[PDB]
Amino acid sequence: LPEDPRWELPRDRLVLGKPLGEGAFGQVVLAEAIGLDKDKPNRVTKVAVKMLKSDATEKDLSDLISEMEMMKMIGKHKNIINLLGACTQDGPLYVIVEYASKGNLREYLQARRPPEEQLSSKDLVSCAYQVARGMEYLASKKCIHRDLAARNVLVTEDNVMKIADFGLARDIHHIDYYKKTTNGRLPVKWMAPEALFDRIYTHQSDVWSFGVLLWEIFTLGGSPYPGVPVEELFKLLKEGHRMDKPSNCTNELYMMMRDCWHAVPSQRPTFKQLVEDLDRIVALTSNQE
Ligand SMILES: CCN1CCN(c2ccc(C(=O)Nc3[nH]nc4cc(-c5cccc(OC)c5)ccc34)cc2)CC1
Repeated sequence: LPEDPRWELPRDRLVLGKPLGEGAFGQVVLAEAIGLDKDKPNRVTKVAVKMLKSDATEKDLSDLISEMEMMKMIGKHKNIINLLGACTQDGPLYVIVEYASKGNLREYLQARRPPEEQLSSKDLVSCAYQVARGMEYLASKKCIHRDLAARNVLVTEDNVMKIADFGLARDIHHIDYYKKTTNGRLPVKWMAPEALFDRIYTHQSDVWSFGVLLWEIFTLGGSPYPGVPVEELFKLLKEGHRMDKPSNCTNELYMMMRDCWHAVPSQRPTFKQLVEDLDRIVALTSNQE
């Protein structure tokens, strides 16, 4: 691998630890990095580190490299998982990124269902706002996520939402529609119809996904279309079926979901608009329940 002084960290500055993400994101571990920022060489920073597996092919390597290079191009934002460094010389590839100590957004929501303090209505809307901001940023940098979902949003120690796994151009025609997530759910249930049927991925189809994620948030981690298999989902979408309004969700926010699921992609809102709408809604939403 060619060295890149912008990002290189000597690998003896890294203390490796336990796995993260239950394999969903490949081999990612928690680590401690000494002197990440060279201004404070004596501080340690908890970071996430992604690396190849033992039984890994040549393209597994090129993919990890592409992922890293992509993250370099995209630049930094508060509501995405940022690149922090790399170990590329004299050993196996390490990609060093921000650590989100509270796991993914689906888990985090579920753990705060009534029987871990319950979330206020304002908290929930604020969660939506942060995810829209990260996506607004990524879209502005010409990045299409293709798998936006609460499982790919990570939460920091300070309850900041970060979009994860935006760096890989995953093998588009090559996707297993029947393959389930780590949780046992079907990723097709987040996909816009034109992405699912015509394999056309855009910022507009990411917005569809965001509507489903919105529905995840206000159901506190609910599973979309529970019990519905792939073939039946296809039929549902061909018919123009839409998920019902969650309880404890305003008509305004349900209308937002429905707009994100506009049958005509050009008519869906942009992440720019969603951020603006969500920003106003936050300021009017009570945190007293
Ligand atoms: C109450 C019980 N809780 C306790 C906390 N716990 C968890 C669970 C999971 C995490 C976690 O995965 N954190 C992560 N932070 N940053 C992360 C980056 C990637 C990542 C992804 C793609 C590409 C990449 O590099 C190129 C990296 C992955 C995972 C990451 C933390 C706490 C759950 C249960």
